[PDB]
Amino acid sequence: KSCPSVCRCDAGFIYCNDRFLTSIPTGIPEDATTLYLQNNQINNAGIPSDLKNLLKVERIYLYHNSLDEFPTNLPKYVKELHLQENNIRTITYDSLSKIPYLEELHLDDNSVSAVSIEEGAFRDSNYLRLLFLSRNHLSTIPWGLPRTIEELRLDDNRISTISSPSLQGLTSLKRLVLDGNLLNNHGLGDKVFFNLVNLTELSLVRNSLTAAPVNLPGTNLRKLYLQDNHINRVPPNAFSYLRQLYRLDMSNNNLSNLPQGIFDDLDNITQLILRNNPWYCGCKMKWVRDWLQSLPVKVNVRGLMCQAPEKVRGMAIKDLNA
Amino acid sequence: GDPRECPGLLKGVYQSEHLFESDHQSGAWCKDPLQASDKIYYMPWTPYRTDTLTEYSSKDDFIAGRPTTTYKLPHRVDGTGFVVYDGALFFNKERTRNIVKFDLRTRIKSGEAIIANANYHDTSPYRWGGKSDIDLAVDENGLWVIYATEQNNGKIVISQLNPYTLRIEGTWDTAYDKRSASNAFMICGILYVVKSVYEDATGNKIDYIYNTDQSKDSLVDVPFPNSYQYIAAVDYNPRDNLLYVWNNYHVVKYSLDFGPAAA
Ligand SMILES: *[C@@H]1O[C@H](CO)[C@@H](O)[C@H](O)[C@H]1NC(C)=O
Ligand SMILES: *[C@@H]1O[C@H](CO)[C@@H](O)[C@H](O)[C@H]1NC(C)=O
Ligand code: NA
Ligand code: NA
Ligand code: NA
Repeated sequence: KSCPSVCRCDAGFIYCNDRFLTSIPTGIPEDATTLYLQNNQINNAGIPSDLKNLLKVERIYLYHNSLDEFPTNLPKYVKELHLQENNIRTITYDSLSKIPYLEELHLDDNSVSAVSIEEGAFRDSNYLRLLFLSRNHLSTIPWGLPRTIEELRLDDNRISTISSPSLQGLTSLKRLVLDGNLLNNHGLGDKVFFNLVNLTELSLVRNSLTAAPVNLPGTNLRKLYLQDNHINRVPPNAFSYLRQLYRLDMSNNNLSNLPQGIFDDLDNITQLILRNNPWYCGCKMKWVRDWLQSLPVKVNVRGLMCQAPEKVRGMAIKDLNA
Repeated sequence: GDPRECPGLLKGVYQSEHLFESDHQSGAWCKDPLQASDKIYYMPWTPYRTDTLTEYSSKDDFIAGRPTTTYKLPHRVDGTGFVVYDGALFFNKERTRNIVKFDLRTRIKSGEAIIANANYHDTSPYRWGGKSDIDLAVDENGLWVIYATEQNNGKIVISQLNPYTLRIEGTWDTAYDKRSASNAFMICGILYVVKSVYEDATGNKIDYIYNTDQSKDSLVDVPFPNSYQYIAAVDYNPRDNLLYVWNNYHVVKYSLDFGPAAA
């Protein structure tokens, strides 16, 4: 059991964190399982070639370091790579291929863009399930994302358009987060989400959505987050075929009408959250009262109250006569 | 019932109440000892996604799954270490060594503080992981934080925290390797450290105490209940002298037996 004189080693956990390191010290034992290298000044030239031979390392924590390209010379069997808060710009096939067993990649707070990711970079990442790209320089969703991805976070980027090929064939994806990007209804491509058979959660919070998107996948969708947009209307087919949808949330949106029957396909809608919406209460909303009176006991609905006209502003919709 | 009067030195721990089985293996729950009403606060642990605090107005509502409100937090949370104290939530902000204070009446972050040199984000968690590196605790003496540093070779460090300025008021290094502990809690300024079996060290007991009044520590052996073999949270409440425990999806409370106090 050797240990770098600068580090602390305990039963496979290698603590080299917060130690003003510009390179990884010599002397990490070959039974190392977890490398704590966070809160250092390590750059790519600081990662020695010998590191690749630490065959038992499954997790590397390299967040808050000085990497400006995807790290190379990594232990071959590493499964979890935490790279948040580096200056990483570019991802290449050579770097990704060298760690074929990677399951979890956290790249939050880096400078990755679509053009920076080499074409086919992920072709050999046949085990990658979790990819976090929050707070990067993405303008679009990269093409060629591994077909095995289950969770994809692209929040707080500058995404403007989504191409159907980019999400095409991501049949295992169940969680997609697109919060805080520059997406318009115009930006969403036709049927971009349609073929996400396994998708369970779709989050579009804090985008610039004006109308609820359409052609959402129903086979598996259970949660859809549209809160904190400016959605004035619900197209008649916005919730068509969403037979598994469990929670739907359009709080904090400019909803004044709900056309009759938009929830007709919501067979499983357990929690429906419609608070913080400017509900106009007139002829067109009479159905709501009845639909809420006939609403099943298990279903929990909240947030439906009149704001216009002035006379009945603030009065619960499910109670008004006319 | 007096949350500022020391009940003594802990001598025994007993299962008291089994409330229900959560849908999440790990999490924490508690009451606010400086709050007159019987509110319950609930935060299941969901990796990479823990960002809400749920509030129930009664035990019946809690068991029925009927929240009074849910608080959307301004940042994600690491681990199961949160507390609620005089109407504020305190929690470890995800992938930081910082405590955030979030006022519940106004739903606004009212403070943040750095816990100097604390390891964080699955570096010195309790034994089950879950980014449980930093654990808050309330007792008769006030607000505490339980963590580890590399200066103390990964062993538990205790700091007393000012609940309004968020400045460390005192710091003590213990002799106990934090990752070896299942959990820990404070009573009367004494740290009690739990060792227990996990489903996947054959003893379930409090095997170590550190007394911050004296800066003195010792080995002990107080049997500690562990029916489900996955302790994710242990929170002491100085108002009712109970432990609020989350064990392998089970939300339960443990009663305590005390003997004459230490210095
Ligand atoms: C989609 O999810 C189901 C869940 O039952 C899983 O069995 C299936 O493998 C997933 N799709 C693919 C292509 O793996
Ligand atoms: C949910 O939808 C399924 C069809 O996919 C249906 O069989 C079921 O009855 C629905 N849930 C409820 C509670 O009715
Ligand atoms: Na007391
Ligand atoms: Na706690
Ligand atoms: Na605790």
